[PDB]
Amino acid sequence: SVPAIFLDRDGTINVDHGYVHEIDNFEFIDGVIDAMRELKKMGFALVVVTNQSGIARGKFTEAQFETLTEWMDWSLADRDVDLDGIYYCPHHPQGSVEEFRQVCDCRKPHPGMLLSARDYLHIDMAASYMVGDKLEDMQAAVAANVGTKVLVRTGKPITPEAENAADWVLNSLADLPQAIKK
Ligand SMILES: [Zn+2]
Repeated sequence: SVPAIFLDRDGTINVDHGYVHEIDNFEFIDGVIDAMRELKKMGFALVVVTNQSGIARGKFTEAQFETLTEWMDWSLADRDVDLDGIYYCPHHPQGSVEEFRQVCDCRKPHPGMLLSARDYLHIDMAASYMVGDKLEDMQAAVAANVGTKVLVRTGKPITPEAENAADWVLNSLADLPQAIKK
């Protein structure tokens, strides 16, 4: 089995401009590509796990999401970062788009996406890390037995409740390799 870094996307990998779904509005956060490259070198699988309820809302389409996600995967590959998995949840129970209007067990704080990655990549969850900017990320992590729960400061303001549920709070994903080393 392998340890992993589970990664939210908006606010962790890219700047959260609100419902980001276009290549020209996708901005990698400073230092995160270098950090991802270092985390792979430290033995970790890298798995994106993202809630994308804007699809259920009709803020943008699944086609727009797929297009951006393919672009993002190639962009990282071209910079020597080969993501091991990419998981997303397009659902919302109040969704306007019928196809995605539902309750599910993949919408964080539900651990579904992390459990699916666990089984697909044979992940050692106790040895793994979840990195995000929201309470729901930390709650999905505790449910999935992720050993270390990490908040970053590059996304949504950290709430006391998110802080409570986290083990570590870092400035950004760029700080994670050094924090693990230490
Ligand atoms: Zn879902």
